Amino acid sequence: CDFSEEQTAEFKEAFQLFDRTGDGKILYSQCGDVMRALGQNPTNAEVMKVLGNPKSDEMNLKTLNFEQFLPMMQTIAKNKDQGCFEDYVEGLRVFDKEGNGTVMGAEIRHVLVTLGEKMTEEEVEQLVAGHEDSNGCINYEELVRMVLSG
Amino acid sequence: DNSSRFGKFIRINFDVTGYIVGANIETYLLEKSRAIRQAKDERTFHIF
Amino acid sequence: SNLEKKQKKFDQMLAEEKNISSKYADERDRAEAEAREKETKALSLARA
Amino acid sequence: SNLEKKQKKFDQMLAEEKNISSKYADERDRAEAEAREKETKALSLARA
Amino acid sequence: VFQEFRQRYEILAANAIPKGFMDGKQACILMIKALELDPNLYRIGQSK
Repeated sequence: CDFSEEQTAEFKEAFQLFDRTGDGKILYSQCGDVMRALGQNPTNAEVMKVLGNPKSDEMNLKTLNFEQFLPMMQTIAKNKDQGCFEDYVEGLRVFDKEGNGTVMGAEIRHVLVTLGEKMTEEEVEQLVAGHEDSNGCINYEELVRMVLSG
Repeated sequence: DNSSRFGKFIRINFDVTGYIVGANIETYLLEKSRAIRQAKDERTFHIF
Repeated sequence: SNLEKKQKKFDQMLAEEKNISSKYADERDRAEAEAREKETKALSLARA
Repeated sequence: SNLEKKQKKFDQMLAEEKNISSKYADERDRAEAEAREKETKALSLARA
Repeated sequence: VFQEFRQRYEILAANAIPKGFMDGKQACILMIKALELDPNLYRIGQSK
């Protein structure tokens, strides 16, 4: 195992802190949220490798103990690295129509909801701090530079 | 049977974010004459 | 018509290559799942 | 024109799909080797 | 407008389009050529 004793202890603390429905075992879907709370950015396909319940899983019957959780955390951690802010803002430079280093708030918030995985306006609005006031053209530098702290 | 005696124009106003913030309802001159000079099997304004 | 008849062969070959690729991806994910299962087993044994 | 562009694209894409297929075969065999290694580790832990 | 066409789609011909400053319609022509579009499907004006 690549994780330290301190990291394992912290993960075990987190595992039992982000509880509970009633039982001390974490839910199958909620496990992914724990991994994301631990700052990881895997796709839902990483969970689909284990493939607990092929159908819609409201029931979450595939509950996990710590010994089942930790390997998933490891395969997530060893999955991939993540690119620098330039790789992000290149996307914005492609989406932009002004050619000035900013982007229209109304357009970008919609684009980031429609393309790829789906998100709510409640989720997306919380990501921006330089809000769409009198000026429509939000500087996307603030967005990326803030969120990448996580 | 539901024939409008009048012409109308609605408009809805938006903010910079793209959400509704106001509206207006314009209405033009109407065929007011018929209301007391009714032709066969025709009706007055429904309210009556 | 000639182009469509031609492209049927490329479509077929690409489809079979995709089938083989998919089979390798499935076996890869099976081996990865096995690795996770036996890793969990190893962790349980270590804790014990 | 579209069919010609597609014909060119299919030729390139088949060759790249072979590369991707090979990469998945390599990763499959790597994951299989990892499975064997961690299986050996599990057996060692069991014996211990 | 040519500047909008380039800024919206340049990703498709970024290796062909030169970095140095010029009439954007040249860059648009290069991109349209890279896409190999039939000349009956478009018309190039001075602005639009």
